[PDB]
Amino acid sequence: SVSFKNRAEWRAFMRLPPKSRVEPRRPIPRIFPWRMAHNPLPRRYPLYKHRTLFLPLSLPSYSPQPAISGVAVAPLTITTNAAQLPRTALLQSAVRQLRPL
Amino acid sequence: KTFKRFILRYKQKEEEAEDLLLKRTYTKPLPEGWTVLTFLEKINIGENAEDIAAAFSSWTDLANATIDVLQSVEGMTNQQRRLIVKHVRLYNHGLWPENSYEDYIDKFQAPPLENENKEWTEADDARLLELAAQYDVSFGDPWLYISWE
Amino acid sequence: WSQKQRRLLDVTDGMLMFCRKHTRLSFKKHHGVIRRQKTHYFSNVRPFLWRSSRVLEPPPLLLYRHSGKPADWQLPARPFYRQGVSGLLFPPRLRRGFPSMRVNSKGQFVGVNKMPYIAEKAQPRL
Amino acid sequence: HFLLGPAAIEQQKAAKMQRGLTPYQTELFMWERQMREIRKIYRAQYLQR
Amino acid sequence: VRHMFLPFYSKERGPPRIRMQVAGVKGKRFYKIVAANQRDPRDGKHMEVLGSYAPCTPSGVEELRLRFSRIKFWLAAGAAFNSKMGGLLGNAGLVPLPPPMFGWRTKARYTLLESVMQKQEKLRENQLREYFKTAEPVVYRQVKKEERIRKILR
Amino acid sequence: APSVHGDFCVVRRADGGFHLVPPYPPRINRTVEPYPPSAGNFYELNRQFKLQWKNVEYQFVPKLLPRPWGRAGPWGGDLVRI
Amino acid sequence: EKEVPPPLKSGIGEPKKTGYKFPHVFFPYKSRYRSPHRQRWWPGSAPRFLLHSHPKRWAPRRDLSFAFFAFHGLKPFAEKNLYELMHSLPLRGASSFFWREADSDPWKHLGRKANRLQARGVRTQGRKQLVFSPREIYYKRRPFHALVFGRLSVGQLGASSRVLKHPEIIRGLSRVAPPQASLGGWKWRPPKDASRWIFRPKFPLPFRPEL
Amino acid sequence: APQKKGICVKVRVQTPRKPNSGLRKVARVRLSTGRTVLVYIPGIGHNLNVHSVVLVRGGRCKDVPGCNYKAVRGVADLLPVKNRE
RNA sequence: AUCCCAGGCUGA
RNA sequence: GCUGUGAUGUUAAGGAGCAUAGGAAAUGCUACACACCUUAAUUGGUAAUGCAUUGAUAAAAAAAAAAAAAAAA
RNA sequence: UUUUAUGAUCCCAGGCUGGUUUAAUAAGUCAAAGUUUAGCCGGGAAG
RNA sequence: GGCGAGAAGGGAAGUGUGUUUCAAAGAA
RNA sequence: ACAGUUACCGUAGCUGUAGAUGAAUGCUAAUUAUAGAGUAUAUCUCCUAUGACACUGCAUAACAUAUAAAUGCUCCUUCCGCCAAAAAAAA
Repeated sequence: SVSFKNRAEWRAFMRLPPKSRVEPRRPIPRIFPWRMAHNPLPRRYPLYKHRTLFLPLSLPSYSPQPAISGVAVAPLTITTNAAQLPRTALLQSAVRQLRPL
Repeated sequence: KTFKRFILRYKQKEEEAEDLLLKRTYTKPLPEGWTVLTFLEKINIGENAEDIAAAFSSWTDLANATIDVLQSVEGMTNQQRRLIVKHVRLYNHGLWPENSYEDYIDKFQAPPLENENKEWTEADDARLLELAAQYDVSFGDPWLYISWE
Repeated sequence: WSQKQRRLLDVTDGMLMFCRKHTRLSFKKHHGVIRRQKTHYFSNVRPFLWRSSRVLEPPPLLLYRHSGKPADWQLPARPFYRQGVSGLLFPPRLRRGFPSMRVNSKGQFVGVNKMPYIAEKAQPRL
Repeated sequence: HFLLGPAAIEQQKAAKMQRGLTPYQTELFMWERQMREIRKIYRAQYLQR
Repeated sequence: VRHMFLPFYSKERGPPRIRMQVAGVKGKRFYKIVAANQRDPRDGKHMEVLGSYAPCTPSGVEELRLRFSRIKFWLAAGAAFNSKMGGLLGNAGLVPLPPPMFGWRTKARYTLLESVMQKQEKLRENQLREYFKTAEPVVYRQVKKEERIRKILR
Repeated sequence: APSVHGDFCVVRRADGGFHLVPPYPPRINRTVEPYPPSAGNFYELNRQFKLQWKNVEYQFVPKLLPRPWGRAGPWGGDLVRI
Repeated sequence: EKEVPPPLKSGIGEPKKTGYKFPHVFFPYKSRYRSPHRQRWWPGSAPRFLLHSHPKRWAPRRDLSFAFFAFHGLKPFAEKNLYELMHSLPLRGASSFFWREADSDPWKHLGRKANRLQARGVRTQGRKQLVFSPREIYYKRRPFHALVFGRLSVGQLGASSRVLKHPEIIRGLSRVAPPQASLGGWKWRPPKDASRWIFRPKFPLPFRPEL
Repeated sequence: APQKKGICVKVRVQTPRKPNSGLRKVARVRLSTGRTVLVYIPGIGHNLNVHSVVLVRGGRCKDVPGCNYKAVRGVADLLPVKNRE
């Protein structure tokens, strides 16, 4: 039990143990491979509309894809989102991980 | 966010306090008749050895003190701090004041292997041949493994 | 590991004095618009880029609950593609298939001493 | 398996000492003896692949 | 030296080694694990980038990234390394575990401390089970008067 | 092919071993003035390097040669016996 | 005033040298270059043997005397070398046994580097030494220079200071130049089968040492 | 260079090109480079005389013929403009 | 040419 | 016995301080890391190095109980 | 006989190279040439 | 006695420096 | 890539505005946040909640990549770092 009546006591409690001024002390910041330098954020009304991540899938193959078991598999649209993958695409991704190689 | 940081730091503080208590309780005592000043004299601190001993209230404090505390000590130089650290570690590891090659051999000579100096039987010969077949004597040094097996 | 070291804490009323704030809501007080783009890249981005390939945080390691040893089944790898494009019609031919090596006139693989090119994997960007 | 398992540490502990060496060195030399072995193992695998 | 690895050996600079170059900025420092020659500048000429090592990271756990196949290849080639790199490779499992500073034989007080710590951990687990039998998030305990206590289990 | 030892030579040592030594006489660039300009205050600006055994002497001053240098190297000289 | 290297001098038994007009081969463009042959003059160092030790000794003829020529044989224990010790011994020290202590070497006591970290720690606390018995002796510059040969073996020191007990515990080499004869603290013991004619017993002291 | 120091060799008032009328406060100043150039004195009032040191920056006074530099106020012997807010 | 060599070999 | 002689020729291609010119071109450290040199040895050592001040010319200074992960819908 | 308007003869001035992010259907390598820890190189002398 | 030691060089050089493409074996 | 340049159209320059510097100058700040309420007076209002609603960039605060021009005078450099396994402390 400890009472932090002021900010000095809170700082004393939260302070890390002393470390030498020759070793790495500050953690290296995270860098996300899609916003390495800017961090866009919204700056224009509406400030809180819903933003959905979309990653294009396009056409990974342009050749006739036979059906896996019974599912068609062959593509039917260009608008498929890779962050919201459909049933048959997930089925293909699972079959690839099970291929014997 | 602040609460999560606070609780994690509280957990770490409790852990560190327990660890410090255990280390201080299980510190290795000095030999009979030695004090902090005696240890400083034996290590030959020289300058302000009595003052350093006065700063360090007990052998447990001296043994478990950190480099930060040693630096905080008034009048202690970098060389003196390094000397103290080295000798404290050597004593805790039992390589000092018995600092002699004969002492090292006497204290830390490995005991003989279980089957060392035993006459060879047919079972031993068969096991040795099986180990040789398994380890392909032609490659490298099979004996490193076969001797331990 | 956190639950293995799990501990029961005793939090009093005076220990939450600074866990609470004056403001009801939180928002970012500064925009993320960089005043000098090249200076920002040189000072705060480039020095931490020890490789030119873009790699995501790894998936967490799964440990058996009872023992704590790694599980035989682990999460799949998480690759990153710029703008979500995960294919190339004409991939460039790469020497890093046998890194730091070449083929001598005799027909054998031999080592090569050469300062690595820091931007080799970002040409083209992947 | 032997080199990277718990047998190497036990072999280091069981290495015999020679007069004039500290306990660490006698384990270091045995430890380096295992190192020369693992280096040879890596070379064989790399060459076969 | 086998004929393959001759280029890795420098007449002017020395034999190959596995070591660490400082990287980052003032304050925020990590290390790039590279294969270079002995007399090359630490942050200068090198032959390959084998990984990275960050002791201070936001997650609080030292991070070690390594190309395992490349580390094996350079060990086979004969690159030398120092105690810290040997220890990191031993922890990573790439090489057998090097002995501690004063040797394995010299550690008995530390084994006793480890055993005592394990026993105390088991005792605290038993106490936590006894607590689980009731699991009261909020309690009142006397000083004069009773104050509230929150039993957070982090 | 390049040379393993370059411009240095393996030569016997006073302790029974061997070591690498630079060539003699020194390979100098005489087309340029000595640097620093005050080098004469401490050195002999016209120092000469002779090759004499008993009564036989050789006049040999290494100098740069036209490219390609190849295995022979950048430096050469004439055969002059006294 | 400043402390600087003493001027170079030539050794006893040699002609003079002309010298050089600047300290070393890089002066002054590389001020931190140190020559391997530089004289060791700082405290805690031993001057090189036959290069900077035993300099030519000159004194005004007013103060010259016969004792002036016994300086090398009268050098103190820490400085006197094996040849200087041997010159004024029976049979030039031959047939006797010699061993060096090394506990009083100048570097172990004086200098800035005297106190430094050691791989084993600081000192807190019978011995098997190396014993040399000369057999062939020839002085090139009496008494400090000689070409000696003899038997090197492993002895057995003991409590008297220490005294040699078994000069031949292990047979070593039967003919070798003395080890560390260039300088150090040497002690000697006459052979067991000593003759009173050669090893003269001390003359009896006067009963009444009148002033 | 961003600006150069100079010595005022002449201080006078010149007539601006028409249709503008009035008097513009100008000085011929010998820069540190040795060149002599015409410099306008911006602001109301000044104390510059001959042999006065002034810091000179790039600034073109379109009225005065050939004037291509101005004087930095408050630096060297050129006091800042008074009654300015 | 004989100052040095903790460098060597030789002499019926 | 009485001057002297015995290798007795020592400081810039560097650093620091102070001035000159110029709009202007530079300051502190007890520095537990890396790297390097050395060694029989995590045996010993450093100031290359690493930290901090100013500079105003760059960032971070929003969001996830039990996790350190999570395009945070 | 050898060079020479594809610049001989013949002055003055300058070592070269790399640096990941990088908005706009301007990119899959920053796109004729702009860098910042670094890479390669840069005589000899105690006569 | 043994190893290491350039205040980490910009003082030379224009068809030069460097760059790009190659090549380099002891135990014969 | 937009605007302006005295009737209109075409040449043609010129003027302001972007970006990369971060080098000099002007004005300006700095030791970074001490402290912790209740009835904050009214109106309105089924997320009923000190909700609408309204001093806390206010915190474990942070503080970064490349550099070191020219002339003169004075002083300084001489015991550089390790190894005695450079035969040492020596069963």
